[PDB]
Amino acid sequence: PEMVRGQVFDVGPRYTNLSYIGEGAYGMVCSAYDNLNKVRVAIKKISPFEHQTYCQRTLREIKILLRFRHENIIGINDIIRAPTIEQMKDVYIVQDLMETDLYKLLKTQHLSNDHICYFLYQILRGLKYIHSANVLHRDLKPSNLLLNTTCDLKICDFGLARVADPDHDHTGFLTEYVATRWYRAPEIMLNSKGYTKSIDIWSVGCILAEMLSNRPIFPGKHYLDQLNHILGILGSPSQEDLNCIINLKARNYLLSLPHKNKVPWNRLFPNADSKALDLLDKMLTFNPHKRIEVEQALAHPYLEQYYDPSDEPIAEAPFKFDMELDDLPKEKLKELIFEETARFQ
Ligand SMILES: COCCN1C(=O)c2cc(-c3nc(Nc4ccnn4C)ncc3C)[nH]c2C[C@H]1C
Repeated sequence: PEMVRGQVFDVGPRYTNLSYIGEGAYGMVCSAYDNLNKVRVAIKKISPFEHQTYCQRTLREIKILLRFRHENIIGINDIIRAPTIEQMKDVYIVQDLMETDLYKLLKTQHLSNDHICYFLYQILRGLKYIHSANVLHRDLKPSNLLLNTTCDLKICDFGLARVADPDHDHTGFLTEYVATRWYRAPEIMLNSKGYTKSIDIWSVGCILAEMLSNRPIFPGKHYLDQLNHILGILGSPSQEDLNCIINLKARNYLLSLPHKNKVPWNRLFPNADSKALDLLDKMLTFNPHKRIEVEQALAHPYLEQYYDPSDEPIAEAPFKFDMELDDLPKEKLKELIFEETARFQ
């Protein structure tokens, strides 16, 4: 029963020589050797059974990754668990090991324009597939963009992923959110639950900007501070953009603010490619309806080098409706997780 950093991993014997990777609220990631395929891999221990929300996240994640099959998206090789619902205390996801993530990379390395262009392509390529399955990742960030030595990119961490529900997007002003702050679309703060594809595009824009200068573009310190950062660069939203925000609290807040001028991208990123900045402008659009879509982003002159519609696959079977796990209790969600994982026993 090998243990890592005070956490015990019941994964043997197939997996040996464990090494720590990352720690999550209700999970932990480590590396290990797989004696049945003769290479080291990534193993994620998930202990979501004490909380209901975690059980929900876990079920959605497993279900999505199981269906998904794409070069730029992390898959599941195996799942380790107790043979009975009773003895199941943890769930272990086995996945391909990647050398590093973009977050770790941006901390220490300057990226060449060639690297930025290629990374962005693979992110959009993966995202095209995700969105084609009517799925929103909802938490894209450098830390869940994994890379290897040959600069291949894989998307991971589908904990907050959900089936898109555009019709049920509307919400009040300042409604709480779970996704990482720095990468939250401005609409989250004003009128959106983040149930539309456009929010993933905002995140990719923030990542592109971060790739450009190695610093987050909108590092807010709290819910509202995030909005101010965005507005401090994007400038005051126009009359047309305000007309799409009908809830009064949000609109009256924006109208209460002093006029702020747009900060020109070329001023923020003086070394950047001008086509890259043109695309960055389209991804980072205040109005979600005017925001560039993933397939449009791929066809952008900045990515002309890798653009190929034929080699940008889409999902064979899209997800129909979001699972009704909101009302489900821990115990029953323990049962569905058990069943979804039966195939690997
Ligand atoms: C605890 O759950 C929280 C969510 N979460 C994961 O799901 C997850 C999966 C990996 C992973 N990481 C590597 N490699 C990697 C990255 C950095 N360093 N090295 C070695 N390879 C393969 C995988 C699948 N990393 C994480 C950390 C966070 C984002």
